[PDB]
Amino acid sequence: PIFLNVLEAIEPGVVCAGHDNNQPDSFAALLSSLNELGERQLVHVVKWAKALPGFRNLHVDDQMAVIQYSWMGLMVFAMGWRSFTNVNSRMLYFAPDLVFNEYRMHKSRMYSQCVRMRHLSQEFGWLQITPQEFLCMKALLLFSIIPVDGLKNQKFFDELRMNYIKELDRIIACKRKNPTSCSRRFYQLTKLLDSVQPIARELHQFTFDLLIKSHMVSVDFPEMMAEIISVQVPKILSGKVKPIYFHTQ
Ligand SMILES: Cc1c(N2CC[C@H](O)[C@@H]2C)ccc(C#N)c1Cl
Repeated sequence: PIFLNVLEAIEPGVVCAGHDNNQPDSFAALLSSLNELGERQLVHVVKWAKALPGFRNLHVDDQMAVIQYSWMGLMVFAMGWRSFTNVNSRMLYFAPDLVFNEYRMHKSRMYSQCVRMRHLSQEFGWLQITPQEFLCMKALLLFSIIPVDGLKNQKFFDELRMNYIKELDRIIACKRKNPTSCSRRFYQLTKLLDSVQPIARELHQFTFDLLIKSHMVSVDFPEMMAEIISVQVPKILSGKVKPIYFHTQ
C-alpha cells in the first residue's frame, strides 16, 4: 500500500489560527484570524504538495502556480473533513481555536459561503467517505485547476493527474465482485470533488472583494496571502484559469 502510506505520512497536523476567543466576535477580528490561518495553512500546503509522489516532475513555476490556484479548494476540503470528524459537521472547524458556530457565520458576513462549506462537510457523512478516500481525493484536488492556456509543461501535469485518478479508483470502498457498486461509488466521489470548485469560487470572490476594501473595514492580509489574492485569484475570477471538472455543469 505504498501510495496511501505516503499520503498519510505527509498529512499535515494541527494548525492553530492564533485567535483570541475571549474577545467578543466581530467582523475584523474574525476575518483577520481566518487570513492569518490561510497564511499558515498555505505554508503547510506548500510542504505537503512538494512531498507528493511525482510532484517535482512538474516544472518549477507550474508547481507554485498549481499550489496557488488550488490553495482555497484544498483548504475548504480539509476544513470540511476536520468539521466532519470533530463536530459531526454542526460547526465549521477551521482550527482548534477557531470554530464557527452560527453566530460567527453571521458576524463574518460569510454566512452564504459557510452554509455551502457545511453542506460539503455533511456529504462526508452522507457518503460515508473513508479516510483513505479523503486523502486520495484531496491529493487530486491539487491537480484540478489550470490556466486555459495551459501550464509551462502540460505533459507532466496530465500524467500526474491521470495517475492520481487511478490511485483514487483503486481505493474506493466498494464490493469489487459487483461492478455497479464501484461505478456508483466512483460517480459519487467525482461529483463530490466537482462540488468543491463552485464553493472555492465563492470564497475566491469574497476574499478578493474583501482585499480591495480591507483598508476601510480594518482587516489584515498577510504577505503571501495578499500576493495570491491580488495576482492569481483574479485569473480565476476572469476565466483565464479554470477548474477541471469530471462532469459537465
Ligand atoms: C475559507 C478559508 C479561509 N478564508 C476564508 C475567507 C478568508 O479570506 C480566508 C482566506 C481561511 C482559512 C481557512 C482554513 N482552514 C479557510 Cl477554509
